[PDB]
Amino acid sequence: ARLCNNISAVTFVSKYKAVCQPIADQLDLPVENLLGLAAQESQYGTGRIARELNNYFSMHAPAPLQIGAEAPSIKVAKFDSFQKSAQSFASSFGTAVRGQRDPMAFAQALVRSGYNTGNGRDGFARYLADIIIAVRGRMAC
Amino acid sequence: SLQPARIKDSGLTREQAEQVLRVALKHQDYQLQRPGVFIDGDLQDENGKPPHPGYYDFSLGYNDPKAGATEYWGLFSVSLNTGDTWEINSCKRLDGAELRALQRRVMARTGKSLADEKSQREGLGCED
Repeated sequence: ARLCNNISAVTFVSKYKAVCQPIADQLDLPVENLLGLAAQESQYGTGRIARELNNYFSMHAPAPLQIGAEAPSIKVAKFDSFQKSAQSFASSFGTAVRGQRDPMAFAQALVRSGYNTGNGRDGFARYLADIIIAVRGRMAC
Repeated sequence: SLQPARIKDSGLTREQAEQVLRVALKHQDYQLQRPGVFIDGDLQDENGKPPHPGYYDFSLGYNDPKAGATEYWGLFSVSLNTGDTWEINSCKRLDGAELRALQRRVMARTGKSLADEKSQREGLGCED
């Protein structure tokens, strides 16, 4: 119930849940793990890097499949679409996170891979894991 | 800024809401003055409006060159009418004496209450 009242968040999850599925499948991940990561990086699709650059994983440039780069010291990649940004994430970090289905294990693998250095109340992993669980619920809305 | 006189009865501007958030984050530490850290208030829906009616949203993030992507530490909503501040992923209402003092000042200017924005607050998806 409560989850479904955040219209911005539900809109994002409804928009991209299906396109995330085959990428998650290829990485042996629950779709909510991948979609949850996008929700974290893009503020449920409301951040500028996502809106303007289609970079829903806030990938630093250079990244595979990028069509350009822009500073937001560090440049961020531009992509053709959400899907391409997800494929870029998979290209660079997929092998490192594959099969890490438990949300905490997933977040921990993200840190090990160097996606984020990851080092409020909760630490990096618990915070992301909570977003993944929220996304799972919002998929029902 | 946040002098009572500069707060319009129609509510905080985006800039003022960010200053409220910055006061809120001082109480939680969070490290706002370290290289690579930023607060971003350019969060918009498809029409250019704030994503959560009644609030301005802000992200708190960090770019490290040894990382491969931005790292985000919070997504916050600040009420234009009361300065009520929530982290809307963890669903925590931020607190602290300095923040509460600011909120009472904001409310004395707008004449609005937390109860007045109950519906909008429900729109954060953090309380029944």
